Amino acid sequence: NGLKTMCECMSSYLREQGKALVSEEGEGKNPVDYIQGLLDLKSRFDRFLLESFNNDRLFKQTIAGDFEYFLNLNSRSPEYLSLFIDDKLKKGVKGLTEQEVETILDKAMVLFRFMQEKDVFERYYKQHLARLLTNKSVSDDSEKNMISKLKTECGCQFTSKLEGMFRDMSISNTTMDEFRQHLQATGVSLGGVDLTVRVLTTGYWPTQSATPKCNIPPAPRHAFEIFRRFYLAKHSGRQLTLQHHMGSADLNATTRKHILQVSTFQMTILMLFNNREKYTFEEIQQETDIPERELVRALQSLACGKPTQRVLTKEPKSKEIENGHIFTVNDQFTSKLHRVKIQTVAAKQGESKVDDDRKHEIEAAIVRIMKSRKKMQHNVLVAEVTQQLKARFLPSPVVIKKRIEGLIEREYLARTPEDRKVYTYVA
Amino acid sequence: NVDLENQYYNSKALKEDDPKAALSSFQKVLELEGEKGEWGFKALKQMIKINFKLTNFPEMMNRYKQLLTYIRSAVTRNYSEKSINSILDYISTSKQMDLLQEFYETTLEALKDAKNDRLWFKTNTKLGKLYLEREEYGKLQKILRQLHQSCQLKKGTQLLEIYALEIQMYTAQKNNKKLKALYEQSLHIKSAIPHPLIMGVIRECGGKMHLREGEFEKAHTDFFEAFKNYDESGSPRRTTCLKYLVLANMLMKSGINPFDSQEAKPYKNDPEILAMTNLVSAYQNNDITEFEKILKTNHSNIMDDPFIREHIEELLRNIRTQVLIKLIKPYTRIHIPFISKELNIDVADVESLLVQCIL
Amino acid sequence: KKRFEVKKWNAVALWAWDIVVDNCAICRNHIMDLCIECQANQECTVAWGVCNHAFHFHCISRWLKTRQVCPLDNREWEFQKY
Amino acid sequence: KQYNVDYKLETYLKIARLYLEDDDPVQAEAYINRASLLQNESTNEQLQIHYKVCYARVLDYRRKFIEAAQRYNELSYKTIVHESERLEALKHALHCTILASAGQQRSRMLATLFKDERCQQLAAYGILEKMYLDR
Ligand SMILES: [Zn+2]
Ligand SMILES: [Zn+2]
Ligand SMILES: [Zn+2]
Repeated sequence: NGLKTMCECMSSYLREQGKALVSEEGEGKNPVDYIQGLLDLKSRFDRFLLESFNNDRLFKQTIAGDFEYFLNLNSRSPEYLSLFIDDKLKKGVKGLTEQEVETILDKAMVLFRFMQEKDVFERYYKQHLARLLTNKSVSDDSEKNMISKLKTECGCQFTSKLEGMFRDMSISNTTMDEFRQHLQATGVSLGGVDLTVRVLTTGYWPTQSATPKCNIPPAPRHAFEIFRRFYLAKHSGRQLTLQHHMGSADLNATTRKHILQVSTFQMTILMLFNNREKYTFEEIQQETDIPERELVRALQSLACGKPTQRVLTKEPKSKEIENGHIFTVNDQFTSKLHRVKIQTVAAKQGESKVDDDRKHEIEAAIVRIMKSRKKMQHNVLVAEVTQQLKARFLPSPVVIKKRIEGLIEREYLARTPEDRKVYTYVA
Repeated sequence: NVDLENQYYNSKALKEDDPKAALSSFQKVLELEGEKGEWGFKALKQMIKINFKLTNFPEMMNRYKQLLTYIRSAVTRNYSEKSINSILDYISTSKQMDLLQEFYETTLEALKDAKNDRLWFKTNTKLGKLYLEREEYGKLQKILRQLHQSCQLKKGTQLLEIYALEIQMYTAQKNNKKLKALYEQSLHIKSAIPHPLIMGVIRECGGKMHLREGEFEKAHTDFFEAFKNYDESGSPRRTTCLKYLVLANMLMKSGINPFDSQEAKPYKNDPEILAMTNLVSAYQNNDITEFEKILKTNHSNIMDDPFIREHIEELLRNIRTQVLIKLIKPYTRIHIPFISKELNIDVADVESLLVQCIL
Repeated sequence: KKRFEVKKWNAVALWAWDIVVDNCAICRNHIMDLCIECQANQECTVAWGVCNHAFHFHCISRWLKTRQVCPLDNREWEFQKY
Repeated sequence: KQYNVDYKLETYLKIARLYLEDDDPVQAEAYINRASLLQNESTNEQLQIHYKVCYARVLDYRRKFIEAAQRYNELSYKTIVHESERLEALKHALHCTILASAGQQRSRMLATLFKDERCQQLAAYGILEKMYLDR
């Protein structure tokens, strides 16, 4: 009878808080602490909704409408949510209890529920899990639980391809166990080197590029050759195009023997350095098929800001090294640690016309959606729209699906889901 | 931590023997260790595995028990699970049954008083698989009952795992009715993240139940899903699933060559699948003589299974009916013996087929 | 005693089918044919699904006229990759 | 490593004609199918003409005659193709149309071949003339 004033005052407070916390301008603060503050304010509002109003339905729906009103202002929020999820799941030492983790995941899931456009959300999942490929450093079963609870309310395709991610990892480790058992049963001398092949799939995992063809040293080349021979057996019908962008390896170097950590390209560079000293940059580039664009990250990572370990340095000490900087091999024992690693390069290498094509795609989709009007029930329209075009991969049925999904906002194509029979027929 | 890694690697660098000198170094590492660091865990793993090569079982059990009490909260659960699996694989390759179950029940109790929902379940299911390997039934009833009580939805994976275990149990002793009940119960679940091997068994059981019951439509879908899941995982249960899929596609009035599907094209020249390849080349593009020759040339493979045998009488019948329908289209009045000649069967059976088709 | 010795290597592979497709299983002709109906009377393209099952457009269209499942896997068919 | 479209196409055509030299239809058909997959991005029209020639040849060699005759008739009208092998293709088309299975397609292609004035100069014209009127 007199609660209208309180409702209006709390709605105005929510409005001012939301316009303060959108902060489309004045950026510069740490994104992770910003997202932590977003979590804190959301949890504070949830606590206020639960403890005082006793989860009343009226207050629940009013706060939901409020959140929908002040939540659409920001755009690059799903990246922030994926970043927060990855950060929380990476370090499970603080809060190993599954209850707090699952309540955080429930908050994230309900927040994602009020939002749409999960395609960018899942491509950001792909980006974070690509750069899972390294050491696990996760909980695994928690990821399984959250993906199952997501699939319960999401459905198929994307959930099925994430299930494919997990199934691929598991079958890869079981195939590795099988290969180790085969090596133990039939002894091979070249199998003395440890092999941790982790084959992937191409239809579900993200693709980077065609990858270079960096040369393999003799012994690893023969080890991968025998692995290829084994894998062509058993189940056939597939090949293995070995990549070089990602990989973790170790090497014994010099004097106490120190164990160094290298990532693919550095291994081949050192192997080339071995057989003969006094090697210059052009000589290395001539017979290693070293990349061009991503070479920049590794070239400025092997020097120019190394830690106190100082494993390798070049005599042409300069910020830029164009063509003829001669490299030299040096002892440089320095640190007494026996597990010096260059993993820190991963902590700094991550930093730093489609117009006509997208115009043509949008125009084609729009003319297809208005022009066709042919008799369809649920799928033959998808057939005829791609029939009309002369060249393929231009249709891309996903755009037709999203167009017909967003086309239900008013009278046209607003037919009954329960019986999807009448669809304006031929009109 | 600086000297920690250096000392651990100095103790590791022996790599030719273990005269308690590396063990004393690991003990010193533990003495200088802080609060449950992964370096200490890997040092304990290394010394335990290197002293497996030097027998001394009682110290194995003692320090394995202390390691299990250590793993309660010291490192991410993936690392501990991987270490447990690796140590179980290492100790299983040398048999050593008695210490094997000693380790098994010590792990059971250690995970009972430690975290239970996510770690004890996986170890218990691994024990269930190992105990199925020994087919020592009766007590497995108690094991499955205690597992069912522990799990009991938002637990789809656990329920699917226990359903697969009990389905294997009930198909071990020909419990078709209970198998159907379990298949229905698993069908009630509509959300899970199965292992690539777990779902295959239940799909095979469901396909077998559908084939035996009489419906020959969902059987192909179930068998195809089972074969698709078996392609990635395992290998022993690959040829039989393909054979059963071929039989299912045989019984459902043909329709699309099963081997033309790209997921099974390479499995054509296998001798165990060449019979099915010839059978599908004969059934498609209707040919009585080729079908009869293929059936007769391979009695050993075909007429020996308890499932193909029961469905060759339903077969060898659709093909003749199709031949009769194709031949009867242009004519309007013919002789029965003329049909008998091409159909390769007596006149009485020709009349029986004709009366059945007319009715 | 080589200067450097490789001890571990975490290789990453990418498995793909040796034959992507060679037949439309409604007309027994390869995907670059006209799907027999267009061969007799003379445009014609291929179609794909989530199950990665390539067929002739006209064949899958005349299949979907009365049916709603993929001919091979016998599950719900929907268009993907034209 | 990928070399170029032209090299792969020419090697495929060479192996296809080598197969046809020793009447191996299945391997030639598989290689012409992969050429079918890879030909939609080709830029050289001479390679396309040779591809059409070998496609018609493999289709004729696969005991399928109506479509082979249609392909030969279509190829016989190429402007860049010289008149001599145009006449050769027309003769092959007539030989393929005559040796086929009776049907509506056979009669249609028969009438189409009869309409062309160049086929009058062809040697085996009396058989065509008798075939047209259904003797
Ligand atoms: Zn087709
Ligand atoms: Zn067509
Ligand atoms: Zn399909």
